[PDB]
Amino acid sequence: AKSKAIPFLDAPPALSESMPGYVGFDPLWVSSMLPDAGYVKFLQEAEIKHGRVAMLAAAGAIVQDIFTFPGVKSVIGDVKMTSVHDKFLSMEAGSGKGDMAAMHQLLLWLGLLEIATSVAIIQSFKGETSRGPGEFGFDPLNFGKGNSAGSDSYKLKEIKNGRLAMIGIGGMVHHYLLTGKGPLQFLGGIPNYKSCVSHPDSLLPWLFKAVGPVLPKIC
Amino acid sequence: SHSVKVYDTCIGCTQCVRACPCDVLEMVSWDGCKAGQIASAPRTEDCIGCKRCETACPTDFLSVRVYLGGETTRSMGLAY
Amino acid sequence: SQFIKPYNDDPFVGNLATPVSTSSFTKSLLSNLPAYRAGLSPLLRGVEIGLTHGYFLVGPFYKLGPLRNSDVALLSGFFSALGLIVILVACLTIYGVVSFEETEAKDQLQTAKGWRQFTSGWLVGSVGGASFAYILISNIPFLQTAGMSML
Amino acid sequence: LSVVAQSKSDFEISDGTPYTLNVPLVGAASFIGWVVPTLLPSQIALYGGKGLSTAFFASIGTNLAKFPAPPGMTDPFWLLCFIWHSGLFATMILGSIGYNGYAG
Amino acid sequence: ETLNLQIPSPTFEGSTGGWLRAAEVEEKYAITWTSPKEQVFEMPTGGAAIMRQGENLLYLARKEQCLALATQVKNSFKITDYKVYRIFPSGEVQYLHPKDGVFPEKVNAGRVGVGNVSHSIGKNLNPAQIKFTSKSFNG
Amino acid sequence: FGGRGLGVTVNAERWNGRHAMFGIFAMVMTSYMKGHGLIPDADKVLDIAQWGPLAAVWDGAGNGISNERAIILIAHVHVLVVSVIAAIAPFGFQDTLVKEKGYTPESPAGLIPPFKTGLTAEAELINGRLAMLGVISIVTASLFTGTSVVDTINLGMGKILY
Amino acid sequence: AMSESVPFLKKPEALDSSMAGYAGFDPLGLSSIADIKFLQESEIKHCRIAMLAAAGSIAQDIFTFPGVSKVVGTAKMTGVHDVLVKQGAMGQILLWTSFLEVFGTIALLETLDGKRAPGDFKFDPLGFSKNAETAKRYQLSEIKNGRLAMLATGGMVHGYFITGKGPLELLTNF
Amino acid sequence: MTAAYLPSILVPIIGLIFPGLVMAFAFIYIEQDE
Ligand code: CLA
Ligand code: CLA
Ligand SMILES: CC1=C(C#C/C(C)=C/C=C/C(C)=C/C=C/C=C(C)/C=C/C=C(\C)C#CC2=C(C)C[C@@H](O)CC2(C)C)C(C)(C)C[C@H](O)C1
Ligand SMILES: CC1=C(C#C/C(C)=C/C=C/C(C)=C/C=C/C=C(C)/C=C/C=C(\C)C#CC2=C(C)C[C@@H](O)CC2(C)C)C(C)(C)C[C@H](O)C1
Ligand SMILES: CC1=C(C#C/C(C)=C/C=C/C(C)=C/C=C/C=C(C)/C=C/C=C(C)/C=C/C2=C(C)CCCC2(C)C)C(C)(C)C[C@H](O)C1
Ligand SMILES: CC1=C(C#C/C(C)=C/C=C/C(C)=C/C=C\C=C(C)\C=C\C=C(C)\C=C\C2=C(C)CCCC2(C)C)C(C)(C)C[C@H](O)C1
Ligand SMILES: CC1=CCCC(C)(C)[C@H]1/C=C/C(C)=C/C=C/C(C)=C/C=C/C=C(C)/C=C/C=C(C)/C=C/C1=C(C)CCCC1(C)C
Repeated sequence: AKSKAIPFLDAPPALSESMPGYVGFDPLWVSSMLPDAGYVKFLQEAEIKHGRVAMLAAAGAIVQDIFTFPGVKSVIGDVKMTSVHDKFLSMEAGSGKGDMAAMHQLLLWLGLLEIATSVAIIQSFKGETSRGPGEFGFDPLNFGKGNSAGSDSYKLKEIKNGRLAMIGIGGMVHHYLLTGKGPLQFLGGIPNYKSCVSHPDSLLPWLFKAVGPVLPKIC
Repeated sequence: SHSVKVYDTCIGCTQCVRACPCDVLEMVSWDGCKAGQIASAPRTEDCIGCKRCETACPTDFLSVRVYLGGETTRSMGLAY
Repeated sequence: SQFIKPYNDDPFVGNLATPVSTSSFTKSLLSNLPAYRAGLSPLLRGVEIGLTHGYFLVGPFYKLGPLRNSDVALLSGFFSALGLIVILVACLTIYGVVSFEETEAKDQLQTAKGWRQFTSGWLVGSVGGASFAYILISNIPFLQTAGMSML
Repeated sequence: LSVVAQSKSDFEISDGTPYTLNVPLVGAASFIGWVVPTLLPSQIALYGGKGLSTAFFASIGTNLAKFPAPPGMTDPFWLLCFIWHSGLFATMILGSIGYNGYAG
Repeated sequence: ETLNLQIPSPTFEGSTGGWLRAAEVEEKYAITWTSPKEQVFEMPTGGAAIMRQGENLLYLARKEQCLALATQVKNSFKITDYKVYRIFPSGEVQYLHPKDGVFPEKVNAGRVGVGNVSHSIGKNLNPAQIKFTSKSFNG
Repeated sequence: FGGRGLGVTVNAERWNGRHAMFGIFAMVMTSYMKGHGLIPDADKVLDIAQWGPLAAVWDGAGNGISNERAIILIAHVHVLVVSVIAAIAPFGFQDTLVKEKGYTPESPAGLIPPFKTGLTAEAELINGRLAMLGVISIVTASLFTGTSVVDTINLGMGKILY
Repeated sequence: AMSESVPFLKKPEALDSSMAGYAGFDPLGLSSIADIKFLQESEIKHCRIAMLAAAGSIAQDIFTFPGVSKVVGTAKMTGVHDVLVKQGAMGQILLWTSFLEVFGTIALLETLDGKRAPGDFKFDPLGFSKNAETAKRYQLSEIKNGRLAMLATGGMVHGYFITGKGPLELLTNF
Repeated sequence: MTAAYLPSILVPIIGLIFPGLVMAFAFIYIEQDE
């Protein structure tokens, strides 16, 4: 057993190889952590779910820089990425004092969708359902030519774009944490830290405390 | 198990045998006494150590003597 | 009608069939708990039990511990809960060593391999549930008080 | 509603005995049977001119308006609700006995 | 001779006083007896049971429980037809009482005396005499 | 008992060696980190009111533990929690602190195990034995010379650290 | 088989195609918790009350009965209820609806017995359902309209709780 | 006090870890068949 991704290392035991997105890269044997048959499927669903959210997130950050919907600028002000999530929360009930409910409304509708998908994840994990990971049947415009599941070529594209999006969105969030520039502005400023656009502090501010004392703190 | 002994002062009254709650004792034939019988302890693995036999014995000092020893499930009286 | 009967048709076993003991509702709960639920590996049983127990453990330590009035109360509550979990994992480990002899089978809790899997799952789940409770309490002011933020 | 007055799920009050709990019929009938006499008004400060059921319903409404704040110790909510619940539990118990046992 | 496992048990509504896991993993005791009537007796482990006319069979955890019930049936219902067995979880059934068909309080030939000491109890050996020696104190 | 890989065993030798190699790296790092003043508010003494009576150290003045020592202890706590999880619930490919008890012990290395240039069990043992010896050497030098361990690491390494 | 409403989820076993309004939508599996016949009757009873309520809100904005204005001058929806509780108008309705529900309890028992279809009180005075093919459409249309009416009633009353004007006034002036 | 750090190191170890370890290993020793 030799993995393709790492030729010297032994191939991951649990991974089938017939699964979409498999290049043999599981050095830490996370696939084998739970003995249950459904656990590998749980991992695949998680990856696609992590990918799908990330894909939206990546585009959303870019699009938010490109333009904003009418009237949003007036209420929020000039906050850019995670800062808008914080500002909205300040102006919503329970989280803060205000007349807004954007974050709460998103959570309520996403939560209703996630409870239904959760039942699906449980059923797939115990083997009751034949559904493969991520196959919720959402293909309104025909693309799979009769199956919503899609061809192996397309699912490879979804998995790889989702992985790439996870890395990209993480970079964008982290770059907003110090430069406060946002995706497009940071791209324009290839030499950065020379100029920093001010950004309001995140709801989790303890994590940004070791910049000045242990790290250089160039910004 | 407990150790149960019968000494040759036994008058063969069978009272120890009737009083034993665990069928440890029985009567065997013996020419020593008038009754023609002596008590015996063939099943001491079942002896719980109650000493009802010693209470029943009428000889001046007990012909039957119980010596409490190692404890087992049987001799501890454990139904669990 | 009579609601109390001998246990599993046996009049001389040391148990009775009472509504608390053997009703359909009681049977449904017991059979669906992680300890008894079918189709679960011993490790997964440990994970689900661990998540539940570790999650509730944080709260009493945090609200009622020695550092409760300090601003480090949640960190103290997590560490004390984690300390208790480490001790409990050792209790599980020593029990496994004495109770079960080594055999090939690993699919059941009452086996040496199975008990070891249960301990591994319970440790990870307890750390994970205590960590989840820590994140939730750290961020949400309702949980930090007893709901007293509303008044 | 573990089992209603019907042969739906195979419910068993115990190991092998199926028993129809009549949760709809008993709960509804006990609720109505207790409430109609309880409507009887009384010009007592606890009731305030209403019956016990009406005053209990009014107390829920007045304390629900101050939703986070609980009713106080001297608030009539605690006396009204305890008496109403105690009567409801008693008429539910007696109703379950009468309907399940006498069956008519 | 062997226990007929099919003998009907006396009617009983159950109790918590019956046998526990040690009976199914270490040993169980059984008692059979013949009743001329369908009559109520007291269980050693609890309340009241009804012995059926004909042959009865019980299972108990301790030998003393089987014999306490035997003493009761003989004293009140004059049933001397009781046989006590030990049962191991391997399926082996061990007849116990009366061990040779005759009650122990009646003499029987072929019984060998166990535990019988040829002198009286005052003639035993002092502990010092048999210290660091394997010799028994009974002379 | 001791048939689970404890005692003087090639398993124990390897595990202690692994910890010692990490310990040498950590001592070098802490000496460099403190030398550049990279430990935040190190001089400050932790307050009993905020952190409880556990903080008390009963020295002549202050009677409280310094912030620096508390920070270093927390780093060791982080690795120790990883260690407890790794012992009780190890990775599938990972070596185990306790062995099954029906395990076949690996041969003792002897004076010198065969030299393997690539990452290998041999190289791990050779370096681990050397590091354990190094930990003893650094402690003894610090004791006999009378300097702090941090200074000894700096002086042995030629003041490269700071 | 899979639920038609939620494709990923398995088909709810307690539900059947014959039942009116069936789309396979029971993601939480609440049909296992309680008898389906009880739930079916409960859904229709909620549907009929909701349909009346939604129509009432629209009608109340359009017009009021003669002399109603004198008793209630400005109250629009939930507001008229409090003043008419003291006027005894709501009291009288409560009495008669409760009186019908007493016979409703006997009907519910007949349903649970299995002789009676859920939600059927045999009230078809004009013989709309005579054909038996128009009946299937009518049964479905009732269930669908009632479901929409439950959403509508809640949607309207909550709109009133924010902008106190009623549904039609909210549509005209936001 | 000289070497004032010693009580805060040794008292938790002697008072908690030492009894916790002797109880764990004594429990193993008294509950083993061989
Ligand atoms: C992880 C994803 C994510 C998150 C958390 C947010 C969150 C937010 N966005 Mg961003 N956004 C996203 C994705 C995301 N968006 C995407 C994918 C786009 C389009 C490329 C945008 C474009 C966008 C703009 C232009 C603006 C926001 C704004 C906002 C804020 C107010 C809510 C709003 O008006 O959104 C409105 C967002 C949309 C209408 C886009 C929805 C596109 C959907 C999700 C993709 C299609 C889904 C698919 C067809 C079907 C899904 C169901 C299927 C799974 C069954 C809020 C903090 C506003 C703001 O504050 O500006 C700073 C604003 O003006 N967003
Ligand atoms: C609190 C209300 C109440 C009371 C007092 C009774 C009383 C009675 N019911 Mg009725 N019943 C009730 C509610 C009640 N029922 C409801 C809600 C239902 C429908 C689900 C029924 C259905 C029902 C049926 C179907 C039948 C009865 C029958 C009976 C009689 C004997 C059986 C019985 O329950 O013994 C109860 C015995 C007594 C009440 C007398 C004992 C005296 C002590 C002091 C009891 C006191 C208990 C408690 C403290 C009183 C609380 C009163 C109040 C504060 C709540 C008895 C007259 C049977 C009968 O005889 O037919 C006419 C019968 O066939 N009941
Ligand atoms: C599925 C389905 C449907 C659908 C649908 C939808 C909505 C599909 C949406 C797909 C999307 C939005 C995919 C986007 C992926 C993003 C990627 C790969 C980029 C990552 C960023 C990177 C690498 C970066 C970076 C950067 C760094 C860190 C520094 C930054 O300063 C800047 C920079 C950007 C340079 C439909 C309805 C069509 C029907 C169909 O029948 C089935
Ligand atoms: C059956 C039977 C008989 C009968 C009968 C009867 C009494 C039949 C009555 C049937 C009724 C009353 C049906 C009404 C449905 C109303 C709906 C679906 C609401 C829609 C509103 C919406 C969607 C909205 C909205 C809104 C929202 C929520 C927020 C607002 O701020 C704004 C806005 C307006 C936009 C008869 C006698 C015929 C004989 C027959 O033989 C047997
Ligand atoms: C909304 C909100 C928040 C938020 C938020 C968000 C969205 C935070 C985002 C967090 C993310 C996605 C961080 C990404 C980390 C990825 C790393 C470190 C590198 C991965 C890849 C590696 C190491 C590649 C390795 C390797 C490569 C090179 C190829 C070879 C093989 C391999 C080993 C795979 C806050 C927190 C700001 C709060 C605030 O209230 C508002
Ligand atoms: C499942 C699913 C979805 C969905 C959905 C959702 C979330 C639907 C939500 C429906 C909700 C939450 C309705 C709520 C309330 C109904 C009420 C309050 C009626 C009240 C009467 C009152 C208040 C009178 C009160 C009162 C009276 C007059 C007397 C005085 C006192 C007072 C209290 C004022 C979608 C959208 C994804 C579609 C998808 O295809 C299926
Ligand atoms: C209510 C009620 C009413 C009627 C009577 C009643 C039944 C007795 C009573 C019930 C009472 C009782 C007893 C209720 C008891 C309720 C309890 C104890 C609920 C426990 C929930 C545990 C959770 C959510 C753990 C989540 C852990 C997670 C998500 C993992 C997180 C992590 C992992 C590993 C993944 C990575 C990240 C991190 C964060 C590290």
